Amino acid sequence: PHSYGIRARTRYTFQRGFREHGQIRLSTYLKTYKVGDIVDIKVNGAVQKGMPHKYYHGKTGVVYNVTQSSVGVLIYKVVGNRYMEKRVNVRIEHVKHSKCRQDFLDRVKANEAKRKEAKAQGKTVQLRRQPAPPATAHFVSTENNEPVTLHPVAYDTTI
Amino acid sequence: GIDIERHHVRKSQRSKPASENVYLKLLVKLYRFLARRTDSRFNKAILKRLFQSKTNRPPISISKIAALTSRKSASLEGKTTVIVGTVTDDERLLTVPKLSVAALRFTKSARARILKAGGEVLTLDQLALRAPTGSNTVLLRGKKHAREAYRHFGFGPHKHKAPYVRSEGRKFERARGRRKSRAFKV
Amino acid sequence: IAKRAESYDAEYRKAEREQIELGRKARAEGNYYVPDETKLVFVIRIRGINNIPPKARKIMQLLRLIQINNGVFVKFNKATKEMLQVVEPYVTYGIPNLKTVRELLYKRGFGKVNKQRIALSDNAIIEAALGKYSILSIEDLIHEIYTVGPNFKQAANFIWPFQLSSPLGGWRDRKFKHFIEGGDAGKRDEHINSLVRKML
Amino acid sequence: KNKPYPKSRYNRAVPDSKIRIFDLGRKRAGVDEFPLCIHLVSNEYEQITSEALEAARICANKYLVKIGGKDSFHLRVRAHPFHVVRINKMKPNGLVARVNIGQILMSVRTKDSSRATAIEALRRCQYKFPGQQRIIVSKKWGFSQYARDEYIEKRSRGEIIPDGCYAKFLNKRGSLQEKLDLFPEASFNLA
Amino acid sequence: KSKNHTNHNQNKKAHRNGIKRPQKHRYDSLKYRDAKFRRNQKFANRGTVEAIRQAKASA
Amino acid sequence: AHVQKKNPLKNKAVLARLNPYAKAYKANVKLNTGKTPKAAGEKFLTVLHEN
Amino acid sequence: ALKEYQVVGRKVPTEHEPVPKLFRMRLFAPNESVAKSRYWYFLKMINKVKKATGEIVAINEISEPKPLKAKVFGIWIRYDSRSGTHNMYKEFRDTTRVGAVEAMYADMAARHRARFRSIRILKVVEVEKKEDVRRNYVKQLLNPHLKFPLPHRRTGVVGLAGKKVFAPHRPST
RNA sequence: GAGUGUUUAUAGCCCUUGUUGUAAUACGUCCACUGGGGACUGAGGACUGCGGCUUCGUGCCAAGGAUGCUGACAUAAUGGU
RNA sequence: UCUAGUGGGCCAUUUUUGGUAAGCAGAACUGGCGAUGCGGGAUGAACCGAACGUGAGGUUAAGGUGCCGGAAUGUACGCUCA
RNA sequence: GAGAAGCUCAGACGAGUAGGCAGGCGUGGAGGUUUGUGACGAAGCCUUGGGCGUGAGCCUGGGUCGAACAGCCUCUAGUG
RNA sequence: ACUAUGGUUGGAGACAACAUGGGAAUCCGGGGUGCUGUAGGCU
Repeated sequence: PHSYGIRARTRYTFQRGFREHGQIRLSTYLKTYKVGDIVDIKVNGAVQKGMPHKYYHGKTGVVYNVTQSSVGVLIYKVVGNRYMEKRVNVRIEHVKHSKCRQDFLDRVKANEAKRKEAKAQGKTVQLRRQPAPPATAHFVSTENNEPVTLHPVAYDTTI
Repeated sequence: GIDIERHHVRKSQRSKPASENVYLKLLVKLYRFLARRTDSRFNKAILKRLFQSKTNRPPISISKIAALTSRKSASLEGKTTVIVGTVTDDERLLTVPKLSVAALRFTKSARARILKAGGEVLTLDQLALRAPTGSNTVLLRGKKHAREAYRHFGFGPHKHKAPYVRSEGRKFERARGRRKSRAFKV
Repeated sequence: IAKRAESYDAEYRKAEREQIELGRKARAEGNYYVPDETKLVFVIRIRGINNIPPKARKIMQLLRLIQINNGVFVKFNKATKEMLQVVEPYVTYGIPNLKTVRELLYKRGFGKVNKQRIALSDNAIIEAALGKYSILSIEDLIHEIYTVGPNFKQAANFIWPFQLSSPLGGWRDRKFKHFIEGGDAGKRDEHINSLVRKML
Repeated sequence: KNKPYPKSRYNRAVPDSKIRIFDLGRKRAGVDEFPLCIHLVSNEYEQITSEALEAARICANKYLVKIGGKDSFHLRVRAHPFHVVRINKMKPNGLVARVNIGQILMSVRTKDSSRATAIEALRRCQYKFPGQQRIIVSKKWGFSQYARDEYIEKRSRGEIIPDGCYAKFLNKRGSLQEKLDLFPEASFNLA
Repeated sequence: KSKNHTNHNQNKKAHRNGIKRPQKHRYDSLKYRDAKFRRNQKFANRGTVEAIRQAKASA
Repeated sequence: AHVQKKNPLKNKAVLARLNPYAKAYKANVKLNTGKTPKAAGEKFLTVLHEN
Repeated sequence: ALKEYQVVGRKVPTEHEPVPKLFRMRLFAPNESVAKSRYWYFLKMINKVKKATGEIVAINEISEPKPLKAKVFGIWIRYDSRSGTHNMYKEFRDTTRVGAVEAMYADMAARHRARFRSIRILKVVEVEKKEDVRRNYVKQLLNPHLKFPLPHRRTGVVGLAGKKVFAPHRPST
């Protein structure tokens, strides 16, 4: 008895947060979006116009079109053995910037600064990231930190 | 038991021509040695195209050769043009320039017009004699998708391809499914 | 090459003596000396190609462990540690010593040149493959594998995965339990050396 | 193994439950009284029926009424039937209670001189329940979450005041004036 | 009995040839953009091409 | 070329063709030509035999 | 084959805790890897440390100080049966506390069908006084005048000569 | 002959330390350190590709795949049906 | 680009729904049989091991070592008389 | 040189129903070719003999037999 | 607590232990009771 409505099985997906109903913060309408920006789609239940489908909730895409009150987001969805391009017109109330883009920008700026300093001082670059390295030898001391001998505890009910 | 994925294992290229033309076999024999004993990629390209089928070797016109070799930013004044295929004649080109063209075969009209215009026609073996490594040669090929099958290939909803019809005009696939006045459009 | 081998051998002995002396100093002074966590890990696939989940199968393909009794060298970082955690039931891994590394590369040493498995019967093959990384012999190839250097990725990828035989004396009573439980799966620390010795 | 199926606006026509009284004996006892507690815990997951719950409750009450008197026990049933079991007609059929690990079924608080018969009552009623059960001498003071030694130590200071069956305790919050007016014997040391 | 829907083999069938990603192109069609934006960009590109061609010719 | 693989660990000639240092390699060299003391420590011994 | 290891570990120092406490325990494990695994298994019960959030700073095998003298070992253990968790105390006469532990594991497996995973060794002590030795069968071995015949076995095979299929005469005892 | 109740006597146990310890033994690890016993294989088919000895000899070698010395049979033996 | 066959599925682990339950019916994940031979579970489509060109030698997996049956009437500690 | 449609070196791999492709074996007839076979025995048939190929199949020794038959390159089909 | 992965683990089962990993909530206790620009006025 499945139903294929637009907002089917969206009882909790579109719900406002607890003690977060009512007025919508106005900084969302002041955010600036440009073509090529990486944005996150998070549907707001208070706004029904421009509502994207439940599939695109929690999905990250690239802005391709900009209108008066909404934005065009490009998404890739699996339709079997291939990805398909989906162009969703979403109002800015359901659109937020991805903080990963800002982190990427900060990383690039840091890399450029280190590269400029290395060129000026004639030193190495050493800019690529590294995974969690193995631990180096330390010198764990015992003074004022005498080891405490432990033994398994016997079975004693506490009820 | 070994867990190895075999997807691009058997090569899908041609290692020899499908035709039985003895003269084409001789040309393949010459250019096999040329491509193997020279580091020039021109010889390898010629050898690969010698294997190609007729549909993969479209003809090219003398007008197309003249248009490509007479570009402003081309610097192609008196160098040889190479086509692995047939050179046809474009009668719309009333005045043929002087061209040096090497081709697998020429049409009678194209060869006559090239010779009349002060140009020269050479075969692939003659081209190998003149330019063993293909130096200063303009290598071209005909339009592969100019064939009639490619206007039908990829037909489907909203693909704007040519359908397979037995005739032309109304009463032939210009009804429901092809206009908004009849149910839906494409 | 001989001078390089002499320097490598002296470096190995110096490192071993330094570790021993540091441990002795810690024991004498009553403190604790925690040594460096290992950087090189030898991984042997113990499970066949039957009934493998897609994620574990993909990891073993990316680790080039596509056959039972196959061994590879990896550098131990967070990414490889998590991958080995996922494929824990199907592989064993541990810290190999110099004897295990050199015996593997001398007996089962096969390089990948032109996507072909060619035995390392001459230093010319190694020099041709890895000469741009100053690896001209089996000895400095062993040095690069043992001491994880700059071109460890190239040195380890050049070596074809080792095709080990079945262990002499067999495995434990049940093979597909964890090493802690008494099986032959998961981390076994230095016991990988004994396993490789039986499997070589 | 089925999901819980209680009575609601979607499952209305359900047969009535069988156990109506869950407390038997001196319900209005005191915290100072009954310094010993006995619990009948379950060591495995069960699906105890309301029929078994009422039968064991009746058996326990009829055994307790003639060994120490009607005013010596506070037997309480700690299992409530909330799951509806359906049956195709030969569609609710009955009501059962789902019991987890270490859940108490029956609780009796008595004096230290009645511990043997308090254990015996639950031992006799163990035969009326499906599965296995255990009898535990609770370390807490009756129904109070505190321990016996901790409760008497705090009562010596005066931080606990009885109120009917249970009591009220001193907590580190609330108006100071109300706390002083409600706990006169409590010595509020300045620390 | 009919109506035998299942998804046991569908994931394996999809991954047999993998989940293919669409080809990425440098330029996308302007039919997906705003009509006013595309109309103005036509003239802007036309002037840019004219200016570039004039620069190449004169210089 | 290379019709048959010889194990360097078994064939000394191949073990010499590779690894030129093998001839000059030395092992089992004594390094205990001294008093050779003990580094145990009373604290370490007490912790070891604590319980 | 079991061995006794003393294992000392701690939690990885953090911003709030720059000097974590060091915890030591003695564990009877076949190898060091099992010993460290047992250390983390027992530490997770009381402390909030894990293998990822902790590190082992020492592991040392302990040998018997007097392997050539007979001792009495009292072992307190906590084990899980098919019904509940029990605490037992047992006495074993052995020259090595590791051997006493192995004898304890064999005895528990033989009697209560208890596996290694279901047994926790709470404490092992050496009892040098018969006033604290409580098992009568262990105490009967401490009398100065102890004598008994050889336990009833299958007689002496003596080398390969006992591998003959047939025998010319009946055996004698 | 059956029993006290003081600690080496006509014996000796247990726990500390000094010493002649670099005193020894088991265990782990390594040796490009060294001895034997057994089995299967001998693919390739003029030469070409490293180390040592110098006898400076496109000489020798276990170094890019077995040769050498013998014997018995030959209406036997090994093979095929 | 062209085209074949398919469009009755079934078994096992795990998560479950309807049923008293079913070798029942209907869903999700993974591995399989279908199309999978071989060693083991005495016998077997699914279970364990392991995925197969023709052979020699060696070593194993799961499983076993009283005989049938290849392999210790092996070692150590206990329990049990039905 | 090695029927270049050839010669030579090296590495990896090998389950398979429905189904797809390629290379081959066999039969009848047609064109070309083989100083082709044959009444001093063609075809066919029997065979407790031999040989080749992984295989479809092929060659051959010994009997019977009496009048036609085959190899190679192509063509073709009422071809297993 | 719960949970991903494993066993020819235990148990008749329900479930439980163990092994390699991840890791809550309610309660209780300690602390706190808003931060943030431009242009100007006030013994």
